[PDB]
Amino acid sequence: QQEIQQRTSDMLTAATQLVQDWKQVETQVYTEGT
Amino acid sequence: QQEIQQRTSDMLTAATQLVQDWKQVETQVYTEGT
Amino acid sequence: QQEIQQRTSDMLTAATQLVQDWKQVETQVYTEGT
Amino acid sequence: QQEIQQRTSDMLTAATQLVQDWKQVETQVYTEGT
Amino acid sequence: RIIYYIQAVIPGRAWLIGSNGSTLTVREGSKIPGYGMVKLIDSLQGRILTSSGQVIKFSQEDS
Amino acid sequence: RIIYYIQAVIPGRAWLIGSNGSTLTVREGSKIPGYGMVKLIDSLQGRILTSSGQVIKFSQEDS
Amino acid sequence: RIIYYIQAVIPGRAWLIGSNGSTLTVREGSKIPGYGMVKLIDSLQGRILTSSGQVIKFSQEDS
Amino acid sequence: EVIDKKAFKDMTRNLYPLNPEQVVKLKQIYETSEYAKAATPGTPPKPTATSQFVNLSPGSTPPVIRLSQGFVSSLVFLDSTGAPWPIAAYDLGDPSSFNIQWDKTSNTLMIQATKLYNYGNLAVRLRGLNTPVMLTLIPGQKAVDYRVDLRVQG
Amino acid sequence: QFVNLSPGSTPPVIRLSQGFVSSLVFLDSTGAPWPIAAYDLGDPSSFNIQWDKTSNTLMIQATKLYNYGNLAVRLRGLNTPVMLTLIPGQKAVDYRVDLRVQG
Amino acid sequence: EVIDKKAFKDMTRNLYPLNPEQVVKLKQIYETSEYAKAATPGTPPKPTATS
Repeated sequence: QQEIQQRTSDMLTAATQLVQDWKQVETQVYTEGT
Repeated sequence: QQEIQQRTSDMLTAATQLVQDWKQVETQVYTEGT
Repeated sequence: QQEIQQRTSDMLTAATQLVQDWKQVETQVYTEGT
Repeated sequence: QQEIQQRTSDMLTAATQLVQDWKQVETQVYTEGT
Repeated sequence: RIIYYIQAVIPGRAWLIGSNGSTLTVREGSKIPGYGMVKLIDSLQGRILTSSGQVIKFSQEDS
Repeated sequence: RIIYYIQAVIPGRAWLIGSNGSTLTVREGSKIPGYGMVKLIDSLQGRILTSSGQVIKFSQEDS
Repeated sequence: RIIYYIQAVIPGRAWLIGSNGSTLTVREGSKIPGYGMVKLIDSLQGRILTSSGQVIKFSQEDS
Repeated sequence: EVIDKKAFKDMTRNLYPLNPEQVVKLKQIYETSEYAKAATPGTPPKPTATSQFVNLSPGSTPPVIRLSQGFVSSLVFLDSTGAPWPIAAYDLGDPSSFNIQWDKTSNTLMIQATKLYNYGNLAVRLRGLNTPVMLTLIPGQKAVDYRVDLRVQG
Repeated sequence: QFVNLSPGSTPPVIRLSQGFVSSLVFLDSTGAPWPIAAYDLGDPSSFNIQWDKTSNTLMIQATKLYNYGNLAVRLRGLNTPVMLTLIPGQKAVDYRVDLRVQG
Repeated sequence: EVIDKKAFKDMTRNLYPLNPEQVVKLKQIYETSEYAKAATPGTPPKPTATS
C-alpha cells in the first residue's frame, strides 16, 4: 500500500504549504498628506 | 505503459515552467508633470 | 529508423535558436530637439 | 571509402567563416564643418 | 415592481440594488422583500432563486 | 439602420460601431439590435454570427 | 483608365499607387476598379494578379 | 567530380538542417502557443463606468465596488452639487491586494487590483467632514468599473 | 473619434501593433490641443510609452503580444481623467487617432 | 523524405509536449484552484454603521 503513503506525503506537503499560505495576515496602512 | 512515465515528466516541466508565468503582477506607474 | 533522432537533435538546436531569436524586442529611441 | 566526411569538414569551416562575413555591417560616419 | 440586480456576488453573501437605486445585501437564510425567502444562491452562473420562485441575475445590459 | 464594424474580436468579447457612429461592446450571451440575439462570437476569421443568421465583418476599405 | 503601379511589395499585402497620385494597400480578398478582384497575390517578383487576367507590377521607370 | 557534388550536398544538409517551410511552421506554432497563453478562459468582464450617490445614513449600508485584477479604476469624490471635493487622508487594509497611487492634493483615486479575488475595505477622511467614508472593494466579477463618480450627501 | 463622459457610455478601445510607434495628440471639441497634466498606466511590461511633460502628445509602444490594458490621462484643465482600453493584435493598426473631448 | 518529416514531427513534439488547448484547460484548472484558494468558508459578515 505504498500508493497510500506517497499520496499522504504529497498532500501533507500541500497542507503545510497552505498552512504557510494562510497563517499570515498583513496589517493596515494609514496615509496622510497635505 | 512502460514508456509513458517519461512522457509525464516532460509535461510537468513545461507545466511548472508555465505555472509561475501568471503569479506575477505588474505595478501601475504614475508620472507627474508641469 | 535509428538515425532520425540524432538528426532530430540538430533541429532542436535550431528550435531553441528561434525562440530567443524572435521573442526579444528592443524599445523605442525617442529624440528631443531645441 | 573514408573520403566522404573529410571534404565535408573543410567545407563547413569556410562556410561558417563565410556566413558571418555578410552578417556584420558597420554604421556610416558623419562629419560636420566650420 | 422594483427589479433587483446583482451588484456583487461571492459564495455565501450577495449584494443587490433595486431598480430605484436602493441598496441591500442578503444570504441564503434571510427574508427577501417582495420575494419571500431566499431559496438558493450560486456564484456559478450568477442566479439567485427566491421562495416566490423568482430568479434575480445580472443586468443583461450590464453583464 | 446600424451597420456594425468590428473593432476588437476576442474570445468572450466583441466591439462594434454602427453606421450612426455609436460605439459599444457586446458579449456572447446578449442581444443585438437589428439582428436579434448573438449566436456565435468567433475568434477565428473575425466572424460574428447572429441568431437571425447574419455575419458582421470589417469594412473592405478598413481591413 | 487609371494606371496603378507598385511602390512596395510584401507578403501579406500589396502597395499600389495610381497614375494620378492616389495610393492604397490591398489584401487577397478585395476589389480594385479596372482590374476586378484580386484572385491571387505573388510576393515573388512584385506581381499582383487580378480577376481580369491583369497583373500590376512596378513601373518601367521604377525598375 | 560527383564526390565533390555529394560533398556539397551533405555540407548543405548539415549547414542548414532546418527547412524554411518548417521555420514558418514553428513560427505559427509559437504564435498559437503564445495566443493560448495570453488567452483567458471564460469571458472577460464588461468595461463600464458608474456615477453613484452615496448615502451617509447611519442606518444605511456602505457602498460596494466591483473590480478586476490588473486594471486601474479612477474614483472621484464630489459633493451633491458635483463640485470637486478634495481628499485629505485615507486608511487602507490589505496592501498586497490593491495597488494604489494617490496624488496628495487631488480629488480622484487610482486603484489597481494587485490580487485576484480577495476583497478589501477602505476608509477615507475628506477635508471638512468629521466622519470618514468607508467602502468595500471586491475584485473578480464580470463587470469592471472603469470610473466611479461619487456624489456625497454633504 | 469623439469621446463621451456619460457613465453608461462604453470606453473607447484602440487596436495596437507590437513595437510600432503610435502617436496620440489630444484635442478638445473645438480641435484645439488640451495639454496633459499627468497620466497613469498599468502593465509597463506590455505597454511602453514616452511622454513629454508639456505636449498633449503620447508616444505609445506595444511591448507584449496580446495583453490589453487601461490608460488614464489627466489634462491641464480636466478634473475627470480620460480612460481608454488598448489591445494589440488586430488586423489594423491606428497610426494616429484624433480624439475629441466634450469640454 | 519520410525521415525528414518524422524528424520534424518528433522535434515539434519534443519542443512542445503541451498542446495549446491543453495549455488553456490547465490554465482553467489553475484559475479554478485560485478561486478555491480565495474561497472562504462560513457566512461572511455584514458591514454596518452604528450610533
